Amino acid sequence: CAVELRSPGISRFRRKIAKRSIKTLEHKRENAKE
Repeated sequence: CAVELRSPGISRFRRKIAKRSIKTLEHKRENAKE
């Protein structure tokens, strides 16, 4: 069933997890020579 079309349960939990993975990816891609 629908969960109010928003429900900040897993969304508000997974959004922070993604933020941590993106910052580490940029620090290794942009900071590299090529």
